[PDB]
Formats: sequence, structure tokens, C-alpha cells
Amino acid sequence: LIKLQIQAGQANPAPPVGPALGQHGVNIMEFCKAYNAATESQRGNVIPVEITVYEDRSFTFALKTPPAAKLLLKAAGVQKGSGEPHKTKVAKVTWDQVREIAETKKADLNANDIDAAAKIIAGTARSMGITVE
Amino acid sequence: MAKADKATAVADIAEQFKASTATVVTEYRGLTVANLAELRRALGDSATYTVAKNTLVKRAASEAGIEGLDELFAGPTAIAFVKGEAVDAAKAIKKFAKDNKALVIKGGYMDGKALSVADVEKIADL
Amino acid sequence: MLIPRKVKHRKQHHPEQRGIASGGTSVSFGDYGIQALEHAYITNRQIESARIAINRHIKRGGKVWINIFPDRPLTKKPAETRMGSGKGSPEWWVANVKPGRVLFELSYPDEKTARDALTRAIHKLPIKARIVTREE
Amino acid sequence: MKVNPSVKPICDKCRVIRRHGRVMVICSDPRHKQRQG
Amino acid sequence: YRQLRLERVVLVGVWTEGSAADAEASLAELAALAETAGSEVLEGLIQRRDKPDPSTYIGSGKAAELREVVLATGADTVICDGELSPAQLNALEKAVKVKVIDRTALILDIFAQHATSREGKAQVSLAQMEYMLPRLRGWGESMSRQAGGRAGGAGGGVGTRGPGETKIETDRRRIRERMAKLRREIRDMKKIRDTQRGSRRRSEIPSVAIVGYTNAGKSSLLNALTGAGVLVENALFATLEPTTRRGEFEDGRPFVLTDTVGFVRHLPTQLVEAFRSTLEEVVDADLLIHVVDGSDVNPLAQINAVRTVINEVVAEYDIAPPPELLVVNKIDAATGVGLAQLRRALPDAVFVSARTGDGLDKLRSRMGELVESTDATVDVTIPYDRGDLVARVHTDGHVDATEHTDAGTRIKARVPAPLAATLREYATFA
Amino acid sequence: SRIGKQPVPVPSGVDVTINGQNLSVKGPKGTLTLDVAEPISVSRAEDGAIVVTRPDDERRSRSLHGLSRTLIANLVTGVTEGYTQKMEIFGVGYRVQLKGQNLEFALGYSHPVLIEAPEGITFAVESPTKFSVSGIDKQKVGQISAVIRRLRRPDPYKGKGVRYEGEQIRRKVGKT
Amino acid sequence: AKRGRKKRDRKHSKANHGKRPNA
Amino acid sequence: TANIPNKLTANVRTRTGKGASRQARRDGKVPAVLYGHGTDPQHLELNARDFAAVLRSHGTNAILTLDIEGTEQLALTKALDVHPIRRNIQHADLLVVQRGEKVTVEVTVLVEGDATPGTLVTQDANTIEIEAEALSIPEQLTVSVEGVEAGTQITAGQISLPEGVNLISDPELLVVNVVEAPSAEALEEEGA
RNA sequence: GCCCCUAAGCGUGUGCUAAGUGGAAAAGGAUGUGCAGUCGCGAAGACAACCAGGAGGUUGGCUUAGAAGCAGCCACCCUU
RNA sequence: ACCUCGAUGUCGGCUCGUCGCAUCCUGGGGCUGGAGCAGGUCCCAAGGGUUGGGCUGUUCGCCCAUUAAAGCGGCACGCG
Ligand SMILES: Nc1nc2c(ncn2[C@@H]2O[C@H](COP(=O)(O)OP(=O)(O)NP(=O)(O)O)[C@@H](O)[C@H]2O)c(=O)[nH]1
Repeated sequence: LIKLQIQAGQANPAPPVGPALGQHGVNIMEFCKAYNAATESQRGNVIPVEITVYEDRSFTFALKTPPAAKLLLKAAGVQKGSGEPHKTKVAKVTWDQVREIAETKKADLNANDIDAAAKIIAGTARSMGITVE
Repeated sequence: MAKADKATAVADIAEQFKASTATVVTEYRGLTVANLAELRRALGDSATYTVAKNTLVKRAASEAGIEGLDELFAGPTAIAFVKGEAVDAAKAIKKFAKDNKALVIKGGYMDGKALSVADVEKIADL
Repeated sequence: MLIPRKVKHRKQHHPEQRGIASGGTSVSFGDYGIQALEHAYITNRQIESARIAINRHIKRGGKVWINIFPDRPLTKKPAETRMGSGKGSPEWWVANVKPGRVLFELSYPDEKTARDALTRAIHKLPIKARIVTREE
Repeated sequence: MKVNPSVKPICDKCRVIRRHGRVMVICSDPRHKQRQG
Repeated sequence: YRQLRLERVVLVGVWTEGSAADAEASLAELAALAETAGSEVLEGLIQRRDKPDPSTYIGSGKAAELREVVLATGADTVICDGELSPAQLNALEKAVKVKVIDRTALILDIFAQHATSREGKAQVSLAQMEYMLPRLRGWGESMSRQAGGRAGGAGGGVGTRGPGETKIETDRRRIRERMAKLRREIRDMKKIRDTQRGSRRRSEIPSVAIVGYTNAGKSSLLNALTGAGVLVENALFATLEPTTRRGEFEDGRPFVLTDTVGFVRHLPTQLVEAFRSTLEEVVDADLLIHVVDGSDVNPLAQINAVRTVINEVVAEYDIAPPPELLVVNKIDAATGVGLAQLRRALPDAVFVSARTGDGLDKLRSRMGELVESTDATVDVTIPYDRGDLVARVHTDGHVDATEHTDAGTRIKARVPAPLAATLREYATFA
Repeated sequence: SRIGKQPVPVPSGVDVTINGQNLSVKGPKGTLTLDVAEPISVSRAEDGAIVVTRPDDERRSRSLHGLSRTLIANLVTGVTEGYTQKMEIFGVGYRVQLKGQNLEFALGYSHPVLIEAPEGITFAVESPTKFSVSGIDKQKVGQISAVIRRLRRPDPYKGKGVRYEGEQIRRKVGKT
Repeated sequence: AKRGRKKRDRKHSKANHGKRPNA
Repeated sequence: TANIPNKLTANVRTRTGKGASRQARRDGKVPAVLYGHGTDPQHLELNARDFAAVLRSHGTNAILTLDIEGTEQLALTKALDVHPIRRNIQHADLLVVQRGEKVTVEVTVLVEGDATPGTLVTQDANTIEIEAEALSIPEQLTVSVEGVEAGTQITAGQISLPEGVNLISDPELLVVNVVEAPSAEALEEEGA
């Protein structure tokens, strides 16, 4: 029903989580601690989670790899995306780094080609406006 | 739906068809695109799966001994090429098919001639 | 708004209509143009309205030419009077259009927007017209 | 509903037809349905 | 036919009361209006009298002097700083041998020139012909055009049956016919728009109306606060059709800025009836922004003009006076003492440069605080499952303090009475 | 022509009779009858099928071919499975009550409203807030379903009324 | 108006050949 | 470059005049006249359909081969009298042209490309004159307007001609002008 | 002019019209219909139909309480 | 300027009508910026109805008290 992103470092963020998924009837109190215990080794890196709830609100949390935007921008050090994607340069990235991010994301991707996922991440970067080569 | 691309698709099919020592043709009607990921991860040691358009596969079937599968070119084509021999890949292809139930093996080809589903499954289980 | 700055005679016979245009029948200044299929007396008011229509449709560029000019004088007698006492004073200015003669010319990169502007203009006009272009 | 001698499919959903000898328009939005007369 | 054409101008004015400053300002604004109409000002004559000249608005010797002046300058029109009778018009015409136009006729022709669409054409035509009827004899002797003729009236031997004489055709007969029909539509459009104005009133959305002097930045304030561009400003030396658009206060609460036509000293009442279309906006308005040019050295004249017109309008419907915010625009044009000469008399006015927004922050704060919010101050705590209610608070509500706790979202906000009743259960003071 | 050419299968538990121009079809549910347009010919295939053909390829024949074909198809489907159209009612205080061969709606009117099931159709009720109408003829089933629909005028503002299960009716808003 | 229109239209006929007296 | 002369048939017109010519146009034969240095001209009937087909395929200066009474005759159409209301080809002028004969011909000038975003193109002369042997006449020429900056003038002398082709027309003639795009206010000013 | 009023043809052959058009009318609207001529895709499966594929990269970035694919803005790349 | 000058007697009010619908009310619908009430607009509809007074010669016009409503036009600006 709901899929958001959260960083293992903390829990129960007000705007991102407060009115986001608690609105749909999710046991945030237990879910946040379960997610933290499951993925605390990642420290403060944001990680995507998708919640599957049953009739009785019994919940299961599925984890995916950290966002490709963060993986592309942190290397240069910028912690945010392009305000006007493709219009303002924000960082520089290498083709090897793009392919490594693609291989990491292949779990997130629905894809089965590593080079094609590399193309995926190259698009994901240059559309924001990041030099890729 | 392209015409000039007919020859390109036929050539791309035929090159890998001859490169593969043996090939098996199935219908994959039922599996979400994701399940192909697990299928390829399981068969990556000895075989590779790929989809194709029967409209051109039938035309290309006259190049080699897959002509015996003329009656079998129905449903959504799924070629599971095997690098070498047929058992090495069949032993896993048959088990994955029996598990997921989204694949039905209908034809095969080896030694320049077609072999029946019974032959393919016997090689798989042997 | 177009008005001849001077005219040798200010009270002329009615421009005759019969015949087909022997000149000005080929678009020459722009990509598309408006051709006329029947006679009329296009006046400066209608010409100005059609021009405003085209310019307001395009809104940012292109170029428009008016291959016709209203210069023939036409006079109406004073209101509520009888027959006699000479011709009236010149009130409205018309151009004697004939079938074939091209009226407006337009050059704009976008073919469909150009056609739309030309359609708006032909609607504002009082005559049956059609869009044509340079090619045979 | 509108009744004008000019009927226009004023949006992508609008559909023109000829019913009982009279043209008209239908749309998922009743604001647009109109007849020719 | 029957139009107006100040070809070139030679102003004439009579100083009856007040001061030479008042007389010169009046004649100068008259010249400004004439220039706007297009005539070129050649010279401006002023005659000082204790009371007007009910003969021809000036002395006979002065009229002869003006005839000589006009012949010498080759002028074509004489514009008089006043509203005069047909007899005075005819006297001046026979003294000067040229077309003679007045302030009222000039303003009416300016309106005819400006008006583009809407009911404005009908309003202008009715005002012009209602002003022409009293001067039907004056303008009717200063015909102009006409194509000459001879009488134009000869039926025939009557016998036992008088001429049809059911003349339903006359100068204004149509104007009369027309306006009689078109008043109904004037009211109907008002009412159909009011159908939604009532819903605007249902919400906190208040009505704010700009009351300003003609060509007094009246559209600059709109383009500064609302931001929306206004075609030809929809506000200038003479606009007819008022406009309006939805802006926001200092706090954020929505409202409508209503740009309206400016005013002139003693605007002809024939046009105050067309102004009614924008001057019911003053009664509808929750707030009034009284704008005045900052470069003026005698602001009080225009201030009193606007005040008296608005008083005349309000007296009709006995509506309580709305809040009034005095605004001085184009402030940079004057000196410090130039601003002081206005500030000392009227210190509460806010001086804002619409060209750059200097002080616009204080202007927004003042107007937002003057337009008191029609909300309710409510503190509440709602569980996390009511994220939709928190979203509705964000959308329609007025958040003052939003925080979160395990129990729910502690929100202190100003909210409408319906929603306050809806979520009264979780109120801290339940 | 297209659709009109496709022959109509006749399931095993079916009976057909192509008598003259008229067609009669019987089965477990009941009997039904139909007629055909003169410029369209009908015949019985040797393999349990109904064949419909035309002697020309004109406008009327082309239009009528698919018509007649689907008419026969619906006839044969009715004589075996008939049709059943669902319904449902929204609005607090709204109810439906079965009175045997007739049905009652309480729709907020001053007087509760009675609708009588005509010959060859039955009203079944699963609850006060939902029901169904069943018969052997699609035309009659749909006509009665629409007549039930017409009872309460559409209420976009709140949506209360009788509508089919799958209908997703428009929904505007009122100020207060 | 109808009177005049019909009076004229009587002119287009097989035995008149497009010309009738008085228009 | 070269082109194959297009084969056409042509029957000598039995009788002439307005009536004969318009009856021929009525029944589908466009009348035309073949003249040139080859003595007194002759008058021909050409099939309008295929004639128009070849004309639209190969421009207005295509090279023809008339099977007049079977006798082959190379020719070049010089001009077409075309009605201005219904674009019906009412007359054709054909010029007997022998192999390798140098002729003066009128050739269109196409424009291809686009200027800077704040710019507009304005072609000014469709036809330019050219001298070339009968069989080497291009159907059209092209002028590049890619990446052009600000005010730009392209004249007949600034285009790239084919080989075996000479520019009869004056080289300074302006054929394309690229100018800054008009504004809306400039549009309104136009025609004032 | 030739079905009866009303003298002579409900004449012969080939097609068009559904409007009693015939047996009044404009700008303009439109998917009525016959013919002719074009250009795109098309058994290598054209359009339709049923969809098992149509999922995911991923909040594509900024705006975001918030726009997670479809409150908005920028690119708008990508397999399987 | 076509009939009427060896005569076609004119405005308003009265009596008596009759016809058109381009509908003021009553009746049936569509859309609504149609919560309800009450509105706005358009379509169909001519069966019946459509007040009395003050000023005005008055047509017309303004006002008072009602009313579901106080419709608009043709008939020698119906009818001496
Ligand atoms: N004094 C002053 N006036 C300003 C300022 N900004 C805008 N305006 C007014 O804005 C007007 C802009 O033109 P507009 O209002 O559209 O009408 P207009 O110029 O008066 N037309 P016209 O010349 O015919 O009177 C200027 O004439 C000026 O009156 C400002 O800073 N100071």
C-alpha cells in the first residue's frame, strides 16, 4: 500500500513519516524499531522501504538499496539534487562508478542486464545534470 | 511492427541459435518479467533465456533443422539456449519449470535436427 | 486603419467585379497565403481585424504581408434623405478583390499554427477563401 | 447542453454522431454535450 | 457623426474661489486630459472672477480677445475648465467662430476612445447622449459635419388623417431603447458573478478594493502585490472595465485585489452612473486601499474628491465604513519636505514605491492585520492516522505551532468554524 | 460484414428450430423466439451451428449481418444461462425489501415506492443495501435495470441512490 | 417578403426560361 | 549528375482554337506546343495525367522524349500555363533541345536548417537563373542556414552550385535574409 | 408535356437520392452517401478485440507537511 | 410614388374580438460558478390565465397596493 524512504540512524520523522504513512494505519512504533534493528549497520544512509500490511495491520517491511541520486551525489559530496535538472551542473561521476551503482541497484531494478542497468544509472545521473564518462 | 527490422531480428536469432549447442523452445505465458531474473540467475551457469516474436521465428525456422517444430510455433516464444549439450541446462530448466509453472516446453533442437519434448525431458531427468 | 494619404479623385464609380484576377495570384512574400474564390469589397476595418487575428494567434514572431490595399473610395448619402443633390461624401475604403487574388501572406516555422491563424483570418473576412502555399 | 448551428468536439473525449437525422456531440463531461440546430 | 474632436487646444479657465494654486492645478489637469485626448496645448488663459459668468462663462471682451488669439494661433478647439450650458456654448461659438468643447465632453470622448468591449460601449453611449440632450441645443447649433441641407421636415397635405407621427426613431430614441434593455443585463451579470462572490465570502476570502485617483499608479499596486499583469493596466487616465484577481495577505490568508477606474475632480455624474459598476465594489469590499500619488504637492484635493465620492456612494446603502488604509505611491518623486507636507496632516499613510516595493512589506503587514481574520484560535492534538486532517489544516487551516508526539500531532492554528466543530473532540480544552 | 459471418455454436443441452424465417431456441432455462431480416439468410450447419449469410454486400446487409448474428447469440445464451444484473444502494436510511414478485424501495421519499417485476423476470435480494435482477432476456433485464436506475435522480453532491456495482458516478462538491 | 420571393422564383421555370415580367 | 529523359506520347493536334483546346482539356489531353531552332513548331496533345505525374516527380524543368507519331524527339518543357483557380495545366511550351546543348533554365532554391533561437529566416526569391547543358539541370538547389548568427544575407553568389552549372543571375541578388525575430509589439507596429 | 384531374409513355437502358430532397435561402457545422486519386502500416500477422508482459531504476531531482509515474517546475534517460 | 383626390373619415379611451409565439404564470427537461431554499441559461410547450388606482389627452412613461402572472405582436398602427 505504502512505500517510503527512511534512514536507519533515526526513526519516526514527523513530515516524512508522520502524515505520510501513519495516515494509512501503520504500526509505526514497532515498525520503526524493527527496521532500525534490521538495518542499523547502515548508520544514517537513507534506504528505501516498502510496507506490506495484511487485514489485521500485521506488517512486513521490504528493503531496497540506498537511492541512486544519493549514491551519485555523495561521491562528489553534494547531499541534494539539481534544482533544475539538466540545467545546472551539480557533480561529476565516472562510468565505472555509474556501473557499480547500477550493479548495486540491479536488486532495486526489475532488470537482468548489468550493462543495461549501467545505462539506467547513467540516465538517472545526467537527467539530474551530472557529468558521466 | 517493423519490416526492415525483420532481417536484423532473423540474423540476431540465427547467430545465437547456431552458437548455442542445443536450444529448447517453450511458452512463458504467466510469469511476471521479474521471475525471468531468478530463472536467468539459476540457469546462468549453463543456459540463457530470451524472448522472441514467433511471426519472424517461423520464417527463420527454415534455415536449419528446427523445421520439424513448424507445428510448435504457437504461444509466447521463449528460447532457452544451452552453451554445451542439453542435460547440463535441462536438469535445471525442467526443475524451474515444474516449480514456477509459468513455462511449458514445446520444442527443441540439437545435432541439426529437432527432438521431441519427450526427448528433452528424458535428457533433463537423466 | 489603412488609409491612402491622398487621392486624385474622392468620388469614383463603383469598382467593377467581373473577371478573374490576372495578377497577385501567386504567394510570393511568405510561406503560406490566403487566396480568394469569389468577389468582394474588402474594407480597411476588416483587413485590420484579420491582421490583428493573425498577429494575436502567432503571439511571438513570424511575418505577415498584406498583398491588397483599400484605396477605392465609397460614398453614402446623408441619413434619411431623398434621391438627388449629388453624390455623398467618402466614408469607407475598399479594395476590389477578385477570385484568385491572394490577400494575406504569412511566414512562421510551425505549419499548423500558421494554418490556424490563416483560418481565423478567413473567418474574419467576408469572402470564401482558402489557404495555399508556394508549392505548385 | 447547447443548441447551436455549430457543434465542435471541444475536447479529446468529445464524440460527434448523427442521431435520428440530427448531428450532436457527447462527452464524459455533460458541460460539452451539444446538439446541432 | 456627432463625435468630438479637440484638434488643437487653447485652454480657457475661470478662477471663482479657492486660490491661484487651485485654479492653476485645475487648468493643468484639464490640459493633461486634453493632451491624453490628443490635442496640442497652445496657450492657457485664466480669468479671475468672484463668481462665474452666466452669460458666456467669460466676459464679452475676453471672448473677442480669445477670437483674436485663436485666429492668430490658428487653433481649432477651445477647452473650458467647467461644465457649461448650451447658451454659453453657443455664445462662445459665435464669438470665436471655432468648435468649443468643455471638460465634461472631453472626458466623455476620452471614455469613448478607451472603451473596448463589455457593457462599456453601452455605458459610454448612454452617458454621452444623456449629456448631449441638455446641450442638444448648444451642440445642435454647433452641429459641425451635417452635410448641410434644408429643414428636413415636410410631410404633406393632412386631410382627414395626420402623418404617421409615430416616430419611434430619434437621436437618443435608440440609446433609450438600448439602455432600457441593457440595464437588465448589467444587473444580471452582477448577480451571476455575485453567485460566486457569496461563496468567496463564505470562506475567509475578504474583498479589498483599490480607491485611487486617475493615472495615480492605480495598477502599480496591483502588479506589485497581486503580481498578475493587467492589460494596459486596466487602470489609467481613463479605463472603464474594472478588474480583480486573487492575492494573499501578509499572513497568507487569501483575498481579492479589485482594481478600479481612477477618479477626477468632479467626475461627470453621467459617468458616475457607469462607475457604479465598480463602486458597488467599495460596499462589497471588506477593506479599502486609498492610494494617492506621492509626487503631488496638493494631495488633499484628490483625497477629498475620492472621500466625497465614496461618501456619496455609501450614504445610499448605509453600510458601515470599511477600514481605510492610506497609501502614497511613487514616493521617490518628491523631496523629504515634500513628503512631510503630506505626512504632518496625514501621518498614518504608508509611503510605498510601487516601482521597487520600498515599504511594501509594511504595507502588506498593515493591510493583513487590518483585515481581521474570520477564523477561530484552536489548539488540538490528532493521532497519526489523521494525516488527512493534518493535510486539511495545512491546506485551509492557519498553522501557528505544529509539533508531534506519540499521541498525535499537536497543532495550534486558526481554522474555520465547520472544521473546528469537526475536530472539537481532541481539543485541549474539550 | 465480419462479425455476422461467424457461425453461432449450439451447446449440447440446447435445442434449435429454424422454421421458415423464424427461429426458436429452447433449453434448460426456457424457450425464446426471434425473426430475421429478409435480405439475410439463416441456416443450420451440420456441426451444431447456426449460419447467417447475405446475398449481397450493401450497406443495409453489412449493418444487419452483425446485428442478426449477435441477436441469435444472445438468444442461445439466454435460453441456457439467462442473465443476472446486480444493483446496489447508497445513502443512510435507504433500503430495499422483497415482496415476492414485487420489490419495495425506501429512498427518503415521503411514500415508499413499489416496483412490480413483469412477466419473465425475478428480483432477488441479498441485503437491504444490495440486490439483483435475473431473467432469460438481456433486453428485458437491461430495461428493468434502467427503470430501477431512474427512480432517484442523480445526486453528484452526495451520491445516494440506486446504481450498479461497477458504476463510478461523478462526484462534485457543494460549498457548505 | 414571401410574396416578393415567390414572385421572383416563378421566373426559374421550364416554360419561362429564366425571364419573367416585372422581375 | 544526369537524368533519364522521361518518355511521353504526343499526337499532333488536328485542329486548333479555343474550342478545340478546351475540348481536349475536357477529354483529358492537355495541348502543348513544341518549338525551338527546329524549324516551324508543331502542336501536340499530351496525356494530362502522366504529364502532371512526371512534372511533379521531376520539377518544372524536366527533360522529355516525345514519341510523336512514333518519331522520337528529345525536348525540354520551358513553361506551363496553369489556371490560377483550379491549378489545371492548360498549356505547355516544349523546346527541342539537342544533346549537350547549353540552355538557360530557372531553378528553385530550397532552404534547410535553423538559425539561433532568437532569429527568423526570410527567403526572398524562389527562382534563380542558371546556365547548363540540357541533361545536367538540377531539379533544385539548397542554401544552408544552420548555426547562422544575427543578421545574415545569402545571395545568389554565396551558394554552392553544381559542376557544369553557371550562375546567369546577378551574383549580388539577395535570396535569403536571416533577421532577429519580431516582437509582439513590433508585430502590432507592422501595418500602422 | 405524356400515373388521375388532363390529349399523349405508372416508355427503354445505365447509375445517384432517404431528404418527400424533388416542391425556396446565407455565413458556418458535420463521420449521409456514389465515384475517382492519393499517402502510411499490412500474413514477415495490418486496426480492433482479450490482456499473462506493461514491473522497476526511484522521492528520476527541486518544490515538497506533499507532487512516490498522473498538486507544479527541469531533464524526460532506460534494459528485461 | 404602383391603386385610391366625380372623397379609402385620423390619434387616445370604450364595446367586441380573433390569430402568431419570438412564453409573464402554470407544465415537462438539459447544463449550472445546480449544499438546501432561491437563482441563472437553453430546449419543448399557445390549454387557460394575465388586477384595481394616482399624475399624464395622452401612446408611452413614473408611483401606490396586490398578484402565480401582471408577456409581446398582427388583423386599414383590428373595430367611429
Ligand atoms: N508618477 C509615476 N507614474 C507611474 C509610475 N509607474 C507607473 N506610472 C504610471 O503608469 C502609466 C503607464 O501607462 P498606462 O497606465 O498604461 O496609461 P498612460 O501612460 O497614462 N496612457 P496616456 O499617455 O494616454 O495617459 C504611466 O503613464 C504613469 O502614469 C511611477 O513610478 N511614477
